Amino acid sequence: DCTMYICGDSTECSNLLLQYGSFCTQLKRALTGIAVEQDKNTQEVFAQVKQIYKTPPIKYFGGFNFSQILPDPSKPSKRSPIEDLLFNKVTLLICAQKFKGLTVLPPLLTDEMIAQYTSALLAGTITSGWTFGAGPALQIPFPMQMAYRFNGIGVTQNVLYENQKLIANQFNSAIGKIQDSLSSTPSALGKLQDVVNHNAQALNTLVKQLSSKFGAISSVLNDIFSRLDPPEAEVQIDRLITGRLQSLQTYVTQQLIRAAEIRASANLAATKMSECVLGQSKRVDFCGKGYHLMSFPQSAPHGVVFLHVTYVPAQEKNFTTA
Amino acid sequence: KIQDSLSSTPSALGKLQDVVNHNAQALNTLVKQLSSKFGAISSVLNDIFSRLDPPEAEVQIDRLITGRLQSLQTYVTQQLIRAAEIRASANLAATKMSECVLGQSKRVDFCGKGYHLMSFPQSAPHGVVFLHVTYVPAQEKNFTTAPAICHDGKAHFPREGVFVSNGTHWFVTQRNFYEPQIITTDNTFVSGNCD
Amino acid sequence: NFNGLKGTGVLTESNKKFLPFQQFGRDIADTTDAVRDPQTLEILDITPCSFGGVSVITPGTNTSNQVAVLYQGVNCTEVPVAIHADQLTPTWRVYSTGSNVFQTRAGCLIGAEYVNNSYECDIPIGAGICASYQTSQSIIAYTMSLGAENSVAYSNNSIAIPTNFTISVTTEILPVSMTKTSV
Ligand SMILES: *[C@@H]1O[C@H](CO)[C@@H](O[C@@H]2O[C@H](CO)[C@@H](O)[C@H](O)[C@H]2NC(C)=O)[C@H](O)[C@H]1NC(C)=O
Ligand SMILES: *[C@@H]1O[C@H](CO)[C@@H](O[C@@H]2O[C@H](CO)[C@@H](O)[C@H](O)[C@H]2NC(C)=O)[C@H](O)[C@H]1NC(C)=O
Ligand SMILES: *[C@@H]1O[C@H](CO)[C@@H](O[C@@H]2O[C@H](CO)[C@@H](O)[C@H](O)[C@H]2NC(C)=O)[C@H](O)[C@H]1NC(C)=O
Ligand SMILES: *[C@@H]1O[C@H](CO)[C@@H](O)[C@H](O)[C@H]1NC(C)=O
Ligand SMILES: *[C@@H]1O[C@H](CO)[C@@H](O)[C@H](O)[C@H]1NC(C)=O
Ligand SMILES: *[C@@H]1O[C@H](CO)[C@@H](O)[C@H](O)[C@H]1NC(C)=O
Ligand SMILES: *[C@@H]1O[C@H](CO)[C@@H](O)[C@H](O)[C@H]1NC(C)=O
Ligand SMILES: *[C@@H]1O[C@H](CO)[C@@H](O)[C@H](O)[C@H]1NC(C)=O
Ligand SMILES: *[C@@H]1O[C@H](CO)[C@@H](O)[C@H](O)[C@H]1NC(C)=O
Repeated sequence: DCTMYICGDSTECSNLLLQYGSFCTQLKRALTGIAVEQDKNTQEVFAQVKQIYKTPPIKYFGGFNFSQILPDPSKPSKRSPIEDLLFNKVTLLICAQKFKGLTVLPPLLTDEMIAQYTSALLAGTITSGWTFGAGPALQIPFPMQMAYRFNGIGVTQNVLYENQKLIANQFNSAIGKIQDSLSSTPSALGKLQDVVNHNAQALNTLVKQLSSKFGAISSVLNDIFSRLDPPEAEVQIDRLITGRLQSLQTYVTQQLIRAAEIRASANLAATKMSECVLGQSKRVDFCGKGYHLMSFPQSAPHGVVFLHVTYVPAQEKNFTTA
Repeated sequence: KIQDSLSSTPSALGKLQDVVNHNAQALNTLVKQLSSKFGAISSVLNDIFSRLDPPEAEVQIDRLITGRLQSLQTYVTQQLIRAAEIRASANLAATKMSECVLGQSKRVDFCGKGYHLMSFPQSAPHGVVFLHVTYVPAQEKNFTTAPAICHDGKAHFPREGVFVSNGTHWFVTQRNFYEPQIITTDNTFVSGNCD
Repeated sequence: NFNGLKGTGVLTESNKKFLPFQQFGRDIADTTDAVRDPQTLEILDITPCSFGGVSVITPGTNTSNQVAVLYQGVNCTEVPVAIHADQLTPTWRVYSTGSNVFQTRAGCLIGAEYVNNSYECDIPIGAGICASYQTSQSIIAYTMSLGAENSVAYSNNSIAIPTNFTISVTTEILPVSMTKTSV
């Protein structure tokens, strides 16, 4: 709220800001435009499908293990195990003392319905494959949605059926290793830790400038009206008014530039949850390094984490060709 | 039904409606801002040079010179950011019209929801409207499936298709349209043994 | 004004231990939050008062004239302190006391009644609530739904294959250029 940030509970300071005229309206109108768009950004990513597909009540998906990713009813917050860490490594007084004109509006989608959309994408990508993103969601096993995903590589289907269990064990060991690597690495959630840090840094610098002189004698508003006769006060509180208004324009202008790169990354995640997840992409080094197989979306606070699965050739030989 | 739908729902052309509404509002707010005071005497430049003594007047009109300069600086800065999100959509239209129109695209959910067939550009005021002709399956039927088949000790695999059955006969068909055929060597290639 | 400090707030107690010479109290954001009483030695506290804004939940003006209101970040057990109904009209005090009261993490809206049925969203509210105008002549605030449950029957030998198709035409709209200008 412009009025409360620039002037406190002062009645005569409200009329001085009114003399500037129509400056504060642009600030609120810009900030809503971001706040509406932030609730829009979640809908293009997690809400690619409308029918919330129920998770299968029976395990043993062909020979693989999806316990780490598929939600566990024994938990009191209905989330999955790998998602369980992701809510602890990322951190967020913290939100209570900022009430000096500013506020933190709650998101329209909470952490439960986001955890249900992710649990709906996961339950369709297992028993249906890519169909459920183009019409009625059909049904097909998972030891087959894998053999029709080696066919896009060019390695054909003889590699999966034959020698089936080792590929099951390689996938099982690979999903076991990803839990430990996220725990120890310092920057594992580096791209989301600094996002919540930058907003914390931006608000703290904005609120720390309320106690600055800006060329005046003091940063207090009501006391300097009584230590000084009326002409001087006007000839000094303009400095505090133009100091904080320029200090609030800098905060707003940074947010539009910052929101222009989250939207550049929401659209990169809206085109990654619709090509890697709902299909198989042939764009090189797009859906994971190497040849692509599938993906598994997972949620995170103010972000999203994709869990790619790739195919990388290994031991090689020498031959004579014609 | 396309002609009826755009002429019915009034939010058919909302996207482009906000484009001309934002620019109309931006210019209108800019014009009304020069009636402000900015802590000075009045928004009319003539009266300050009349009543105020000359050296003090120069002080009071410094508010109006930088007050309107801050109003143009704010207005220009918004257009600089707003032109960035249009060029992000102009490059998206130049990408769609060079792939969805002049070819058939395989990027899922890029040229229309479903499997893409064609496109048809149409000119709209300050924008473009596409007509993504797509493909959607309709009615599903249950079947019993097997991952392979072996005749004489050696497994067989589909050349391109899925093995299906309806209770007593096994058929190979395509993946997006039901059409059974008889299992011959043209559909099967051998690999390994069926143990 | 006690201990030489002018300001507004709520004087309550807390669990602190001041030093024998320390007098004031300040936080990270550099504001007063703990003032020791000169006459009596104990630990006090200062909390902010009221704040928040309002939102006029209205349907189309051709269909209704009565409106709801939303109080962001205000507990329903202490609204009339933050409403200050002594200075307000009884027309405005309808949204101060009454049967229709509701609490959520987004706020404490009033003038609308919660309904247990769930269907599609019309006007967003906050933290998973949507409001719509259903008749008669009242505004409801239901819980937003995400859709129906297909509940696909997964099996190890079940395949579904479509036998018919449909051809559809989807219209999408993009801006290409805004209006040129010069100054
Ligand atoms: C899938 O992986 C989970 C996670 O390791 C397995 O659960 C473990 O099961 C063993 C014995 O069954 C226990 O000793 C571990 O304590 C379990 N881990 C946890 C975290 O509880 C599960 O058995 C695996 N399932 C399949 C089918 O492979
Ligand atoms: C499964 O489909 C096949 C092919 O459509 C059916 O086989 C035909 O059945 C009709 C009527 O019984 C016979 O007149 C044909 O001679 C059969 N074709 C062959 C090649 O034998 C079969 O009946 C279907 N099974 C069920 C249970 O409906
Ligand atoms: C495939 O679906 C189309 C409609 O999507 C069917 O066309 C309809 O057929 C019935 C009877 O044959 C007619 O009464 C309708 O007027 C047709 N609709 C249209 C839009 O033409 C078609 O028959 C279906 N084909 C099969 C083999 O089931
Ligand atoms: C294949 O290339 C040459 C053969 O002349 C030799 O270095 C070796 O056999 C192979 N090199 C590898 C595997 O790097
Ligand atoms: C048949 O298909 C429908 C999908 O429309 C499914 O609900 C049902 O369980 C299937 N029945 C069998 C026996 O496969
Ligand atoms: C104005 O009234 C019409 C007539 O029913 C109806 O469209 C609606 O209530 C109002 N229009 C809009 C755009 O809200
Ligand atoms: C509002 O206050 C009541 C008790 O006065 C409390 O139970 C409830 O949790 C509060 N609402 C919040 C904190 O959102
Ligand atoms: C209607 O909603 C209220 C609010 O939670 C709840 O207490 C009540 O049990 C609901 N009624 C029914 C029949 O479920
Ligand atoms: C699961 O697959 C095995 C593989 O042969 C099969 O025997 C079993 O019947 C399947 N389960 C169900 C419920 O059909």
